Amino acid sequence: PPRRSSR
Amino acid sequence: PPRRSSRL
Amino acid sequence: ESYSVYVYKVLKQVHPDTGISSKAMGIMNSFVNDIFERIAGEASRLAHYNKRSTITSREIQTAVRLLLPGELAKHAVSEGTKAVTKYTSS
Amino acid sequence: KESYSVYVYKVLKQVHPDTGISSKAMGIMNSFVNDIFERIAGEASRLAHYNKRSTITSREIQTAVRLLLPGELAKHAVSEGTKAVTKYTS
Amino acid sequence: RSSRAGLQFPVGRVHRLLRKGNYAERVGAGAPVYMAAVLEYLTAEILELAGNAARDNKKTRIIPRHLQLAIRNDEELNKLLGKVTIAQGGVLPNIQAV
Amino acid sequence: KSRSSRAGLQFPVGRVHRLLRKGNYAERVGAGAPVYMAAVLEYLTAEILELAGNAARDNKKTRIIPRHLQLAIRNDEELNKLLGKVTIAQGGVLPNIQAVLL
Amino acid sequence: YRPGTVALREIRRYQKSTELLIRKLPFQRLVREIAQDFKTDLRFQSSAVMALQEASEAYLVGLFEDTNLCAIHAKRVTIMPKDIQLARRIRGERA
Amino acid sequence: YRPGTVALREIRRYQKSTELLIRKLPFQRLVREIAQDFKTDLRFQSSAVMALQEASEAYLVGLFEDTNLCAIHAKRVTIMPKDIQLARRIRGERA
Amino acid sequence: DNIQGITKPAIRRLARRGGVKRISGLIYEETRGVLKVFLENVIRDAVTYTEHAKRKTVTAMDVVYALKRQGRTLYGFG
Amino acid sequence: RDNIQGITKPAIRRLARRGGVKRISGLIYEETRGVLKVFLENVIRDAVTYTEHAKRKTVTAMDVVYALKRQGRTLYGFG
DNA sequence: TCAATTGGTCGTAGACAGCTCTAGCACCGCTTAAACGCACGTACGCGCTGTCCCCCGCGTTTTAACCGCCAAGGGGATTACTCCCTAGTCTCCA
DNA sequence: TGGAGACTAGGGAGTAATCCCCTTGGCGGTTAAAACGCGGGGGACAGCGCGTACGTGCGTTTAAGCGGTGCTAGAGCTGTCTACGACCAATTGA
Repeated sequence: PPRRSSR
Repeated sequence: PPRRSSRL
Repeated sequence: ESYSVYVYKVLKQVHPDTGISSKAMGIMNSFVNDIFERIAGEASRLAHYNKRSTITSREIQTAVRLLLPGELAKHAVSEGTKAVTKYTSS
Repeated sequence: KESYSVYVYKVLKQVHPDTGISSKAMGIMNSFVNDIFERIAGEASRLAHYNKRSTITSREIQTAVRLLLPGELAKHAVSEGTKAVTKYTS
Repeated sequence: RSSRAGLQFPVGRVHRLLRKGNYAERVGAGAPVYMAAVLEYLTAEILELAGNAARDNKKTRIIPRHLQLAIRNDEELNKLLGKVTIAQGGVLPNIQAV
Repeated sequence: KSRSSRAGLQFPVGRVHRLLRKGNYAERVGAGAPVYMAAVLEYLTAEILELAGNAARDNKKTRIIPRHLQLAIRNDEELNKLLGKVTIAQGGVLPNIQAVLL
Repeated sequence: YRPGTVALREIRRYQKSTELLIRKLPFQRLVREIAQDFKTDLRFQSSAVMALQEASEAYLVGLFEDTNLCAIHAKRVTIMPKDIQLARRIRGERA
Repeated sequence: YRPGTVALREIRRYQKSTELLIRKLPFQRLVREIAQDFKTDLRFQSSAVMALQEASEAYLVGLFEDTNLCAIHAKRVTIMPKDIQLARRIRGERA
Repeated sequence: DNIQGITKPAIRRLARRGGVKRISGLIYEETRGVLKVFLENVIRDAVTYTEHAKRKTVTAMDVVYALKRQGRTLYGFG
Repeated sequence: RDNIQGITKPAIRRLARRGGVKRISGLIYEETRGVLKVFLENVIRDAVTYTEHAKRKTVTAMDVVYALKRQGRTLYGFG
C-alpha cells in the first residue's frame, strides 16, 4: 500500500 | 538656508 | 537545517525501492527550509495584523491558504487539520 | 507608526519653507516611511539571524541600508545615519 | 509528538524552530503539528513526482534533474517554486515551432 | 533634551525605538539602532519632499499633491529603483510618448 | 484632423491627469461580483473598493506600457492581444 | 548539413543536459575581477563560485528564453540585441 | 456580468495613459480577461485576510496587504 | 583585467541553445557579456556586503545564496 | 548523552457576552456627461518579390582548461575571560 | 500619560589564543575546446500593393454621479474570567 496523493 | 541635498 | 532523515523516510513510503542522491537531498533540505520560512513568515504577519501574540494552527492554516496555490492548499490544509485532530485525540 | 505627519511637516517646513502639502500626499508620505521602516528592520532582523546575534544595533541597520538603498542614495543615507549616531553618542 | 499525529516530520524540531525564529512571542500547541503535516505532505508530493520521473528515465535514484523535471511539469508546484533555481536541474525540453 | 534633538533629527527616535522593540525583529535592540533608523528615514523623507516641492513649483503650485510625489520619484533614478514596485495612489504616470508614434 | 492626431492629444491629456479612468459604479459592481465567489454576504469599505481600483488601473496602465513596447518591437503602432500575451509571459504573470 | 539542423540537434543536446555551459576557470577569474572592485584580498569558497555560476547560467538561459520569444514576436528566427533589450525592459531589469 | 461595465472607452483611456496610439478591436476582451484575473487574485487574498480576522467587511488594509504579497505595494490607503 | 572575454562565443551560444535559440546575431555576444557583467556585479555586491557584515574575508556560498534571495532568485542545493 | 517528552504552577492572552455608534448599504430623483451605434475614409497591417549580407557548418591550428600533485599560510571555527550592554523597573510631569 | 532619567543585573558579545582545513599558488601533461578562415545559402530587410479595420465625427440613449433619506449590520471597545502556553524540573532513551 504505497502512499500516493489524491491531487 | 533651506535643507538642500548634496546628492547628484 | 537538515531534514535528511525524514525526507528519506517519507521517500520509503512513497517509493520504497528508489534512492536519493546527495545533491538531490541537499535540494529537498533547501525546499523544506524555504517553505517552512514562507509559512512561518506569513503566519507571523497574520498574528501581528490581528494584534495577536501567539501563532496557532489557525494562522498556519491561513498562511498555507495564502501561499500555496489552488489544490495544493486544499490538500495541505486537509492534512494539517487531520494531524492536529489526531495529535489532540485521547 | 500611528503617523509621521508632524515630522514630515517639520521636514517640509525646513526643506521648502513656503510649500505646503496635501492631506492625500501626507498619507502617501506616511505609507512611504512605514514601508521603508519595515524594509530596513526586516533586513536587520535577517542580518542578526544569519550571524546568530540576538540584538539589532547600528551596524545591522547600516548594512541593511547599504543592501536596500540603491547607489549614491545609500552613500548619503549612511553618512546621515553615521552623523546622527556620532552626535547622539557625544 | 510526531507519532501521535501520525507524521514522520519532527514536530518537536518544528516547535523549537518556531520558538527560536521569533515569529511570535508565543507559539501554540497545534501549530508545530499543522506545520509539520504541511511540510511532510509537500515533501511527499515532490518526492512522488520526482521518482516517477526517475522511472520515466529508467533510473533507480533521484537526482536534481528529476526534482526539476517534476517541479516544472506540475502547474501548482511550478507556481509555488516559480522564482526558485534548482542547482544542476537543467530546463524543461522545449523548442518553439517558430 | 529630547532624544531626537539629542541626535539633531526631526523624526522621533523614541517612537522608532518602541516600534523596533515591539515588532519581533530580535530579542534585543541596541541604543543607536533607533537613532540610525530615524536618521535614514528622515534623510529619505527630506529627499522626496525636496524633489516633490521642486516639481510642484515647476507646475506653479504651492502645495504638494500625490502627482508631485509621483513626478519626483519617477524622475529620480535612485528613488525610482527604491520605489520600483510601489503604486502611488492618484499619482498618474510620467509624460512619455514613444518617438515612433510622433 | 486626419486619423491619429486626436489619439496623440488624448495621450497627452490622459498622461497629464491623475484621475481614475474607469467609472466607479461598474467597477464596484465587478468587485462585488468577484468577491461573492469566495464569501457570501461580503461587505466592503469605500476605501477598499477605491484601493482595488487604484491598484487595478495602475496595473493595467503599466501593462499597456509594455504592450506598446511589444507592438513597436514588431514594427507596428496597433497593439494586439498577442502583444499583451508576450508582455504578460515575459513579466511572468501567465506563461 | 543544411543550416539549422545541427542547431536543432544542439538545442536538444543542451536542453537535456544539466552541466554548466561556461568553463569554470574563466568564470572564476571573472568573478574575482568583479569582486576586486568591492573589496581587495577577498577569498572565495569553491561552493560560492559554484553557486554564482549556477545562478548566472540559469539567469542567462531564462533570459535567452525571453529573447527568443521577442525574436519570434518580430517574425524572426535570429535573436538580436534588440530582443535582449526588450526582454530586459519588460522584465523590469532595464528602465 | 459586470465585466462589460469596464467599457471600451475606459480601456482605451487606460491605453492612452499607457501611450498607445492605435488599438485593435480584440484588445478589449483581452484586457477584460486580464483585469478579471488580476482582480480575482487580489480579492481572494483580501477575503482570506478578512475571514482570518473573523470580520465580515473587507477593509482597505485587507486589500493593501493582499497587494503587498503580490509585490504591488500601494501608498495612500494606510 | 579583460576577464569578460573568457565568457567565449561558444559558451554564450551553448546557453542560447539551452534557451531554445536557433540563430544568433553576431552582436549578441557582447550584449550577453554586458548583461552577465551587470548581473554578477549586482550579486557579488550584496554577497560582499553580507561577507563584510560577518567580519569575514572569504565569500561563503551562504553569502551568495542570501544575496540571490535579496534579488528574488532563490537557489536550492547549496545549503 | 544530551535531546525529546512529561508533569505541575502561574499568569496573562484571548474568547465571549454586552453596548455603541459608525458607516455600509438600499433606495429615489435629476441632470447630464458619457457611452453606444452608424457611416466613412484612409492609414496601417500584412502579404508578396528581390537583394545581399551575415550567420552557420566544417576543416585546421592553436590555446588554455582541466586534472593530478605538491607546499604554505591565511583565516574560519571554537573555547574560556571579560565587561559593557540592554532589558527591566520606578519616578514622573512634561 | 509617553518617553526620559537613573539605577540593577544578567548575559551577549568582544578579545585573546588555538588549531586545523581549505584556499591559493605553482607545475606539468593531455587533449578538448576555442579560434580562425572559407564558402555558400537562407533569413533579414526593403519596397510595393491591397484591402480592411480602426479612428473620427455625429446623433441618440443610458446609466453614472450627486444629493438626500433612512435603517441596521457589525466594527470597535469594555469587562470577565479561564484555559493554555512559558518556565522549570524530572526523566529517560536513539
